[PDB]
Amino acid sequence: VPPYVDDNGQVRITITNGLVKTPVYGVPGAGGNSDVQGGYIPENPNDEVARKWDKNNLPREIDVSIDGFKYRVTLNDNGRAIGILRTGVRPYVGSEKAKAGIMEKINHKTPEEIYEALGFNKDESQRQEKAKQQAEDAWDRLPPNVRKFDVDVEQFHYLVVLDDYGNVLSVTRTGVRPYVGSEKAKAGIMDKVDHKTPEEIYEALGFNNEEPQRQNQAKKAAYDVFYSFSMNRDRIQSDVLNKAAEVISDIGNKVGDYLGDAYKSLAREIADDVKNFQGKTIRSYDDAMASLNKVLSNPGFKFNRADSDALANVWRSIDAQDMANKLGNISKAFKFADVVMKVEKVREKSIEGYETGNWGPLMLEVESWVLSGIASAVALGVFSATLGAYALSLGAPAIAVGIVGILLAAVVGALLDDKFADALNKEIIKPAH
Ligand code: NA
Repeated sequence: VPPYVDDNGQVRITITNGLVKTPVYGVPGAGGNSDVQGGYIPENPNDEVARKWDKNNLPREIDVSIDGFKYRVTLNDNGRAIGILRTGVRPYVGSEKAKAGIMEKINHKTPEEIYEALGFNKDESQRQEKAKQQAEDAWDRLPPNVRKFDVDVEQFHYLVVLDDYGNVLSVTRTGVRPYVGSEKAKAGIMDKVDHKTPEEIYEALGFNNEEPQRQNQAKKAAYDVFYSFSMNRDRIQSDVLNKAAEVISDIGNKVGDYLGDAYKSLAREIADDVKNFQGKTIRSYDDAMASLNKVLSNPGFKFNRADSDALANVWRSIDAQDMANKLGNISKAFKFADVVMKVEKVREKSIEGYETGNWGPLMLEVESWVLSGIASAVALGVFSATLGAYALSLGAPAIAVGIVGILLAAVVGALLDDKFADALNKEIIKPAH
């Protein structure tokens, strides 16, 4: 038609002129009649083709067929089988037809009694169990539920796999582009005269020169299609952005008590912006550093060497595994499950920060999450929540609490918006004069 999702349960994407197309969003259209590459991602979430895939418009009743028996299976809101209806029987084979004829016309048995008497119900439980499982798989193959993307970039293909929060689990090249012009002869010669493998031929013709860039494009395109489903944006909102916002809020109460309602106010601007983070991407390392340096270069913001390396001590005593399991309590998103590795690095780079005053390594580490394919929202979510967990365990400086309060607002706000650095300098730092 093309089909929305392929046989293999993958969603197709093609990038032409930097623009993304997918059968999920065609458009037959008008005619037309229909583009094989698919339709563009809709700009408006209440366009027909957008709304079509909203959670509330996905089928709850799935028709499946098992050994000739036809079932309609009802699924709940999470696509789990909570109901079944037997909608049709298997065809005779006997001689059952001649027998059924006698049962019907002579003995006046209703049709369903004919089936009982013929053993059609012997394996009824087993069939229903299969039917439900098959319906549950159909639900997982529905576009907003798809996590496997086949992406065509300049005619190379990449399988991109994502988790339920849009993080990239893998990207793998599955096809290369056809040979063009004099590449055909070159290739035929490399194969038959030189005995090169196809992989070595692709290398020699330059096919790998832009492999990193094309893979980034495919990661992005797959994410953008994944992000285009409201079902998916909403899960990220509940499980990631809302949670991170709540954590930033708690800190605002903790630190606000030792630092005034100017910080309470600021903490609430940050939390609000985290909550409304939407389709934004975290600011660059270079930009984030410049905003952080604006705070760190304030003369009114110096903490004692004793204060700093005691704050480092607290980090040193923190068990990374323990902290990660506590993050695990927030939502499914906080158990990749990496996730200890991200905590352990936040631990060791904060130590570096407190000991040396160099916060670069800490900010670089968050950049590297996103370069790895971790979604901006999740990076921000894990960074916030890890820093938060430290801030709430303190215990027991207790004006060094104000120091971490400034620092957290500084590193977190640096990822969101330069106005937070300004806010820190303008209204909470209080220097001379
Ligand atoms: Na292709």
